[PDB]
Amino acid sequence: SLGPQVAEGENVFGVCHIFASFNDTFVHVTDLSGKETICRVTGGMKVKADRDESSPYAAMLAAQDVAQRCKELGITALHIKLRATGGNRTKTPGPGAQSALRALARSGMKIGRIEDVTPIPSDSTRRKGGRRGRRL
Amino acid sequence: MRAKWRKKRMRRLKRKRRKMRQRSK
Amino acid sequence: VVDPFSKKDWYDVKAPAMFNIRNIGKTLVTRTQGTKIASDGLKGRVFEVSLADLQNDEVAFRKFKLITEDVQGKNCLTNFHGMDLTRDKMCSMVKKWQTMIEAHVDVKTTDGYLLRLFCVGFTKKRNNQIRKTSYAQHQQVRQIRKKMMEIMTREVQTNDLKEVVNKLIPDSIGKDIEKACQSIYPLHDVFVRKVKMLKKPKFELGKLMELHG
Amino acid sequence: TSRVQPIKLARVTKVLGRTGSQGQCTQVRVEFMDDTSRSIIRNVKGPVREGDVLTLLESEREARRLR
Amino acid sequence: TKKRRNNGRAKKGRGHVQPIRCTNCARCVPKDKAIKKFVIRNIVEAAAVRDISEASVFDAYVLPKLYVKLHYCVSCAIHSKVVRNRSREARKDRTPPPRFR
RNA sequence: GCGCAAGACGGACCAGAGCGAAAGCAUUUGCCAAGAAUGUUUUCAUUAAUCAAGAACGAAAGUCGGAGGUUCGAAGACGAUCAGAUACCGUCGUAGUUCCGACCAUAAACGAUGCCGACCGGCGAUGCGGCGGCGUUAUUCCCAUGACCCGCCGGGCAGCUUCCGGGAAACCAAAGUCUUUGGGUUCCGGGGGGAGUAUGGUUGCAAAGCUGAAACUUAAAGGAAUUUGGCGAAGGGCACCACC
RNA sequence: CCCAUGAACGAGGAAUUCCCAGUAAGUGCGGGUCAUAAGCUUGCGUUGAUUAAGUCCCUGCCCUUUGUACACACCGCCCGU
RNA sequence: AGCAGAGUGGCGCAGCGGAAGCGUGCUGGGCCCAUAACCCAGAGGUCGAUGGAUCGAAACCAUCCUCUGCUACCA
Ligand SMILES: [Zn+2]
Repeated sequence: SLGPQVAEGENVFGVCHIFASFNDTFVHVTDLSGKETICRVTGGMKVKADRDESSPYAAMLAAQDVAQRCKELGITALHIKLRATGGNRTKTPGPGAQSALRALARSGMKIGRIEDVTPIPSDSTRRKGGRRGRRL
Repeated sequence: MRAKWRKKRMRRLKRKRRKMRQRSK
Repeated sequence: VVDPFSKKDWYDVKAPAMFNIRNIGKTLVTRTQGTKIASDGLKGRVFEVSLADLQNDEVAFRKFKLITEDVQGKNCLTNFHGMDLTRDKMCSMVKKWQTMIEAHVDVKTTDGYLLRLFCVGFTKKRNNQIRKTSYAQHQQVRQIRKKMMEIMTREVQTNDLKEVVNKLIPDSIGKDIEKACQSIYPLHDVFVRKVKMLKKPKFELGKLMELHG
Repeated sequence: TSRVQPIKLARVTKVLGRTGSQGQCTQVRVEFMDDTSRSIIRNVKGPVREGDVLTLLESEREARRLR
Repeated sequence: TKKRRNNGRAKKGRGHVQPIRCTNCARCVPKDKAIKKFVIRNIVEAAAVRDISEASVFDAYVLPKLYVKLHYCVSCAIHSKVVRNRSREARKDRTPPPRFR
């Protein structure tokens, strides 16, 4: 918890993978390589209602919790790596990333380079469902 | 009914007629 | 229940000698205990860094991959592993009413670095062009692909690793292509998009000494 | 929770159209007093005026639509 | 009767095009029949731009965009109100709706 | 986050664009074979058009014998929804989906519009081949070539307007040149049901394919377009016999 | 009219009515029926508020476009064991 | 003939000290133009019986009765 780094002159970088879908949000922060984690909280950690766990407020609360964890641990700067569901399902990010980014910026956590890293397919396998789709 | 499923039940009637024709020999 | 993060020691990683900024960042690892050593745990690790935060105030949409091999004690040295382009710029190149030509060559340097390069070029709409088409025939596409093949093959086998990397810091291969290939069809958006490592030779420490000073 | 958010009070600048299923809510454009440069949109219940200052329990959310 | 001069699509001398899938649905739709939406939008629209720019390490930073292509079936396009029905004389208009903002 | 293994598919580029008799065809390179259009002061000289018998190709699904089975997923096992739900929804999952080899010959196989030939308004673009012409680029001179601009010629997919003309109208530059009725030629329909049904023949391992009635019953069944009402259709306004 | 008799009823389930200014509500007085005559109705006066200046979510209405196998007009028409 | 289970609203069932409920059936009302679904309310109870402990038992104590699980006419 104690380290010989310079606070005023420079800063410490990590990366944070924000995976947001239409069912859940994932605010995961690691080191610069991504091999070694820092803290991982999700939209199920803050709200116990299973209706809206991909809600913006749950993602906001999880982002404030992981920002407090990185502040008490000693991480000052973050590189945002945004992610959707990917694959053959969808490409639009979920309704938690917009609140999660603003909650990460509002807490005093400095933001470096932001990027969308989602799995894009070059015509992968068949999507779940019939030929006529899911009729509702 | 539409023509598709009326056609299908006609084919099933044809099938049953064919088996009773072959087993009624 | 005890906190596992009290047994973490911060490290430092250093870029190779072709980069002006030497310090890349800090990483942490569990404290060593018995059989598993912390030097082995930093053996396979890849960092995804950008060019504008590594060389100087250059373009900011080119990313490099760097892998460590050895640790000198709170100090790690890395070597080049691959090059890839930032997604938003790359999908901003692709638009409708134009054609794009791809190529791929397995070529290797003077040492045992077997590479795999990918180049993409986009057709230029002329300044006084009224036609919205800006299309090209298939044999022109084949000739442009052959010419880009010869250009990105020729500038590799006579060069070592350092000169190839210093060539990759600007888009000099792309400028040489769009100067060479504009006799057939003019191009406006030409860069090399991906460089891969397939085979790696034996690790001896002289290269890792002279590639960091 | 385990965190006491300090209460901030904000004054409106312009009233928008009335949102909600029955039209009982109203979109307003509030602005903060500790730094008079920030403008966000909040959902209010009840009649509001121009220059009417409102209390805010939280200052982090944004206004959603009628749904 | 014949509703349109074409068949609501762009197939004239082909007879077969490659089918694609919907985004809202999973319905197999031909490529020239589906409604296309090449949308351009930012990560942060108009409220978090000042919060990102005031908490950024770098000065004079451009904000990246989202470039995705949406493929819609006809029922999913009407139900999401992407396109709406028109009059018989106004059906023949082929220009896109004008943009202002 | 680092690699390994298997199988499927070729996004954005991708358009009322191209090729093919149709079904159909989208990573790179190499080999073989075929073809339309353009160009020609080249060659044979009527060798042509449509076609009973006969013959090739023919989506998906289905069948037989192998390999392989990643994803999806008829039947099936469940969880909810519901008065009921063996349905819409969700988790698994069998044949099949993939390739080889042998079968059947079926689609809204549609442009719901057979093939050849002639004539009959324009307009601006598109793909190919050819021709002419101010100019710019491949770094400043010349020539030809590729890349743009201005116009034409022939063929092809198309688009806009039209009291040419036609039709029941929707609409059509062909669905026109038709009572002022004849250019040549093949297939095919005489009110709606029974019915693509019974039987006979024939093909096939099977599923089934082709040919194909009658008895009886019926005064309507249909096509286009207009005016009302009704939409768990859309877009604007209103009401305390509506709500907040 | 007089004296006795002093029951249910402890703020009411599902649902539903009326109204926004001298208004709702409380409170009494006239007229109609009337030989005997108001718990109803029509008028009148006194006291006198809460909330809101909006919406199309419910129940419906007006206009335009579109769809229809409906026209005794969706409370319509229609398929099968 | 010998040991155990059950005895509770028309029917089946939960219960063991401070204390009559459930699913179902019946009747009535609302919702709708009306019916069916849906909602609400109620009637319907010697808790099989006897005497006792306990301030107080449907339950605790001893007995009998009714229907079942096992031995079976055991001289
Ligand atoms: Zn869909």
